Amino acid sequence: SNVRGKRGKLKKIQKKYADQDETERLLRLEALGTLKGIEKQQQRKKEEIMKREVRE
Amino acid sequence: SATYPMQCSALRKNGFVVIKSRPCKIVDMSTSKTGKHGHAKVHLVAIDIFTGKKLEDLSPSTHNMEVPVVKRNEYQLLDIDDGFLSLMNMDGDTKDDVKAPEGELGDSLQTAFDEGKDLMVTIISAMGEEAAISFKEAARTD
Amino acid sequence: AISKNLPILKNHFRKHWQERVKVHFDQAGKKVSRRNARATRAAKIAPRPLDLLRPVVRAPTVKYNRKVRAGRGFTLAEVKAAGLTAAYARTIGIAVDHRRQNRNQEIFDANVQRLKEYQSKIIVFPRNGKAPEAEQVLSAAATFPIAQPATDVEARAVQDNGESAFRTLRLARSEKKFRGIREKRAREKAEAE
Amino acid sequence: TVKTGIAIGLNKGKKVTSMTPAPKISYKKGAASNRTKFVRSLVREIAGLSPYERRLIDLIRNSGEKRARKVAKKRLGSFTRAKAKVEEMNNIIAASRRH
Amino acid sequence: SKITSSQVREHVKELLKYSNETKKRNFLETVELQVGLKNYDPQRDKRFSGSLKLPNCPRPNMSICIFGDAFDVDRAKSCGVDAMSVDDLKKLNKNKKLIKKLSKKYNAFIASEVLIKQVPRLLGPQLSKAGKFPTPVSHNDDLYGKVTDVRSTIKFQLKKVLCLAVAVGNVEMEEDVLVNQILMSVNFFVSLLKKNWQNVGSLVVKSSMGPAFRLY
Amino acid sequence: GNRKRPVPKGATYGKPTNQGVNELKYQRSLRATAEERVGRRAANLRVLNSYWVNQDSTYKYFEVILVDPQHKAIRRDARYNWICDPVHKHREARGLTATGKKSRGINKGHKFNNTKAGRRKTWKRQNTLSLWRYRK
Amino acid sequence: NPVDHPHGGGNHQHIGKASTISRGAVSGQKAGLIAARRTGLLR
RNA sequence: GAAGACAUUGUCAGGUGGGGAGUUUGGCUGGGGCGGCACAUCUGUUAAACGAUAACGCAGAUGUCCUAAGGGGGGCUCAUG
RNA sequence: UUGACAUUGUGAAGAGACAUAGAGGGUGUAGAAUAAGUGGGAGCUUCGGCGCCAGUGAAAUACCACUACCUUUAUAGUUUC
RNA sequence: UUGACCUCAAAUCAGGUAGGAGUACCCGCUGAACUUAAGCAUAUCAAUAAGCGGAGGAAAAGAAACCAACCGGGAUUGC
Ligand SMILES: [Mg+2]
Ligand SMILES: [Mg+2]
Repeated sequence: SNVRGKRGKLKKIQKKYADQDETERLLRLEALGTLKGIEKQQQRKKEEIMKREVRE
Repeated sequence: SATYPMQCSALRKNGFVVIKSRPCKIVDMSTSKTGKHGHAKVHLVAIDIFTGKKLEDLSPSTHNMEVPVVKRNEYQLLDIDDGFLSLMNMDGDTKDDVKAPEGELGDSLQTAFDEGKDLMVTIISAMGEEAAISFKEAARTD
Repeated sequence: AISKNLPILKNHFRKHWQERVKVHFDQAGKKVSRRNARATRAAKIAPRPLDLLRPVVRAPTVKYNRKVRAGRGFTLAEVKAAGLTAAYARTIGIAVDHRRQNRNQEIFDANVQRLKEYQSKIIVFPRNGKAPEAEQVLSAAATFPIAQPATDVEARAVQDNGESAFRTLRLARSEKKFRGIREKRAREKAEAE
Repeated sequence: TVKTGIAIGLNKGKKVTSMTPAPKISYKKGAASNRTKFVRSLVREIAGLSPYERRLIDLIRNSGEKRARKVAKKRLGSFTRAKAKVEEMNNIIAASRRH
Repeated sequence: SKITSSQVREHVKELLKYSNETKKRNFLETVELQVGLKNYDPQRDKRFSGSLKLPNCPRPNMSICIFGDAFDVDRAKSCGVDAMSVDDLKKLNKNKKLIKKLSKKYNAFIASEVLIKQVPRLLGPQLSKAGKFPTPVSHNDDLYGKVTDVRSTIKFQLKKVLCLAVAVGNVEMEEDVLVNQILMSVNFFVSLLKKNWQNVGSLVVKSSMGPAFRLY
Repeated sequence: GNRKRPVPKGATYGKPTNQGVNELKYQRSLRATAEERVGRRAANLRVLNSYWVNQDSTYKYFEVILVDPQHKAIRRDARYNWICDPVHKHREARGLTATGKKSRGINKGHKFNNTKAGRRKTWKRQNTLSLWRYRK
Repeated sequence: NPVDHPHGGGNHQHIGKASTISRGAVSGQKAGLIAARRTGLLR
C-alpha cells in the first residue's frame, strides 16, 4: 500500500464497492475476467520456477 | 545521423521504418487510390523487431517516413550469467552489456551453452537499444 | 508591388484614416476669436496686465542648458528673499512655484532682482477707495524681457600652458572608464593580508 | 561633488556656486514617530504572530537564517523584505528569550 | 569537478605520511581508489565498461601469463614472461581444478589474435566468470610493451554490486604523479558514468595497510 | 473568478487567436462591479468609495459609501456639495471612482503612455491626420 | 445522413467505427453502447 | 433528518476530446488523373566544325568515398602474347 | 477526468520516507569452520600465532577498507500517507 | 411589570429622487470578420464596426509615488 499507483485504485473501491459481499465480488470479477488474469500471472510464476527445475 | 528520411513509395517489403518512435520491419504494403482524382494512400503493416508487436500506419504516398539504421553484428559467446550475455568481438574486444534473450530463443541458447556448443550470436542495433535475435554453431574452426 | 529603383516608403494608411481627417479650415477664424478672447479678458481685468510675472530659469538637458528661458513660477525662497509672502505675491500678480528649488546662486540672484524691479514698477491700488486709473500695458513679459547672460568678454590674452585640450579630454574619459577596476584592485591589494 | 568644468569624466559639468536649499518635509515621510511606535508595539503585543511568522521562528530555531530567508523570500515578495522580516523575527526571538 | 586538486594534495600528504614514516610495512603498499555509485540500477541501466592506461605503472611486478603461438612464445622467452602453448592448453584437457588453479595463479592473461578464438573452446567460461579474460596481442606489437600496458591498465565495469575499486598506484611514487593519476582516474570514472558527478556516491582513497580517507 | 466568454457551446467562429473561452479576465475589478450594482440599486444616491471587508472562495465582500445629493446637509456644507453637480451622475459607471481610475490606468508617468488622458482619446489623437491650409 | 448522426452515411448501411463508446466521450458522440463491459449474446 | 471539514465552488496544471472551430491538401505535363522527374546537378550525343541552342529526345550518372585514394621525393613499368 | 492551492476549523492513533549520532547482523552443498559481496594483499604478528603454497568450493580464507541489504535506538528533528 | 438600546420591518405616513428620449463630440465595458501577408495559422485590419452601461455644454485629465541625469526642469490639455 506504499508502492506507486495503489491509492488511486483504493479510492474507487471506497467510492463504489463499499457495500458489497464476497459472493457478488467473486461473481463480478469472474464476469469481468480479471480472475483469469490473476490465475495466468501465478501460472507464469509456476513455469518460471519449473523451467529452472527442468534445467537442473 | 541515427535515422534518415525516405518516401512511402520508395519503401518496400522487408525494410525498416519508424512507427510511433519504434524500429519496425514491414510485412505488408498496400496502396489504394483515395478518390478517383486523388493520389493513392499507402497502408503499411509492420512488426517491431524488439517486442514483436504489430503496428500499422496509413499515409499519403508522397509523404516522407522516418527510417532507422539497423546494424547486425556477429559475436562469439563467452558466458551467460545473470541474464547478461558476454560476447567477444573480432580483434578481441569484449562486451557484457547485452541482456540475454527471454523467450524460446533464450531457452534454446541457455540449453546449448549448458551442453557446450560454440555459439555464434547475432545482435542488432537500432535507435540506441540492443538485442540478440539468432544463434548458430560454427561448422569449422572448432 | 515592388518596382523600379525607388526608396522604400512607409505610408501608414491601412486603417480607416479617412474617418479621422482634421483639416484646419478654421485657422483664420480661430485666430480672430482668440484675439477677441484676449481683448474681452483685458477689458474684464482692465487695469491688470493679462499675464503673470515668470522667473528666469535654466533649461534642462545638455542640448539646451546653454540657454535660459521662462519658468512656471518663483521659488518660495526667492519670494522670501524679495521680502513678501507667497500668498501676497500670488494676489499682486507673481507666479509662485512651490516645487522648484534653488541650487544656483546666479539664477537665484537674477530672480530676486527681477522681483525687485517688478515691485518697483507696479502700482498696487487700495482695496476700498479712489482707484487712481493707470492705463494698463498688456504684457509683463514684454516689460520684463528675458535676457541671456553675458558669459565672457570678446577680447582677452592668450593663456597657453601646454595640455592641448585633447589629451585632457582623453585622459578624463580613460580614468572614468577604468575607475571601478582600480578600486577593485586597490581593495584586493588592501585585503591581501 | 563639485563639477570639473569639462564636458566628460567623473564629475563633468559647469562649475556654478551652490546654494544647498532648505530640506523638504515630504522627504521624511517614512520616519517613525513616538506615537506610532507605541501603537505598533501595543498592537504587536495584542495580536501576536501570523502562521508564516511562527514557522519562520521555527526556521531560525532549527534550520538557520539562510533557509529562513529563502522561505521568507518565497512568502513575501522580494529579498529585501525577506531580509528585514528575518531580522525583526530574530529580534522577537531575542526579546522572548529575554522574557 | 566537485573534487579539488588542493584537497587531493592534502589527503595524499597525510596518506603518504602514514604509509611511509609512521608505520612502514615490508611489502610495497598499493594506493587504492574505492568508489560507490548512487541512484543507479545494474538491472535496467546500461552497464558501463571502460579502460585507461596510466603513464606510470601501479603494479610493476604482478604476475601475467601469455597464451601464445610459436612466434609469441619465442618473443616471450626474450620478455621473460611465463607462457604455455596451444599444445600445452590441449594438454590441460578442460580439467576444472587445474584451470581454476591457473586462474588463481595469474591475475592477467595476454593472448594472440589467432588463438583468442579457441581460448574459450580449450578453456571454457570460468575465465569470464572470474573476470580475468585474455587481452589480444598481435605480431606487430611489442609483448613487453603490452605487459607494461596491462600492468598499467585501469578498468571500470559495472557488474552487479554498485561499488568498484581500482589500484591507482604505489605509495612509493612521487606526490604529483599520485595526484595526477588519481585525478585522471576519477575523471575517467565520471566520463564513463552517465549524468556525471551526481551519480557519484563516495570516493575513498586508501593505502595498502592504511586507513580510509574520504574525497566527497 | 474569471469571466467565461458567453458563447453557445464554446464556438467563437473566427481565427484561432480568439478561440479562448475559459481563462479570459474581466478588465474591471470586482470592487467596480460591486459598486456599480449598488448604484443601480440606489440610483438616487451617489457612489463615493468602496472598501474590501471580507472574502471566501466564492464571494468577495465590499462596503460602498454613498451620499444623498438631495439632502440639505449635503446641499449645504461646501466641502461636499460638489457631488450635487450633474457631471457626477454615475461616477462608478463612468469609471471615475478610485478603483475606476485604477482600472482605466489614469496615472502620471512613463508607464502610462497608452492610458494617461484616456486610451481612446490618445488613440484618436495619434491616429488623426492633421492638414493645414498651407500644407507643411 | 452523416450530418444527422455518427452512424449515418455510406454507400451501404453500416456503422463504420466500433459502436462501443467511451464513458469519457462528449455530447454528440455518445450514440451506441455507452461504456460496454462486454457485448454479444452470451450462451 | 442526512452528510461533514470530505464533497461543492474558485484558479492553475496534466490527460481525454471531429462533439465543435479555423485552415491546408506542390509543379511540369502533346487535357487532367495514374506513371515519370525532363524540379538542383554531371559526361557523351542530338547540335548544323567559335559560343549559345529545345522536346516526357537517345545512352548513362550524383546526394557518396578517401589520413590516404591528400602533399613532396625516390625506384620501377603496365594489359597481353 | 486527475492533481495542487484556497474555501478549511477543531481532536486522537498507526505506518512510511529523509538529515546526522551511534549500534549489532548474514548458515543449499562441499570445505577446519556461518562464504553478503567487491577490491587490495604476501607477509601481517598482540599469540609467535594467523594467512600464503595446500585442501575444498562458482566465489578462500590472515591483515585492511568500501558498498549495498537488514534489524536497531535518539532528536525541542524535517516530514508525507 | 415598566422604561431603554441594538437590529429588522410596515404604512395611499411628511418631503424628495431614479428610470425614457437624444447620442455629432465625451467616459467605460464588450468585441469580430471581410481585407493584407500575392497561399495561411502568429500578425494585420483593430485595441476598429456591430452590442451594452453612463454624462455635459463640453466631457475627460489635472496640481507629481512626474520628467530627468543637466548650470536641471515643474499641474493638466492642445498645436
Ligand atoms: Mg464570473
Ligand atoms: Mg455510416
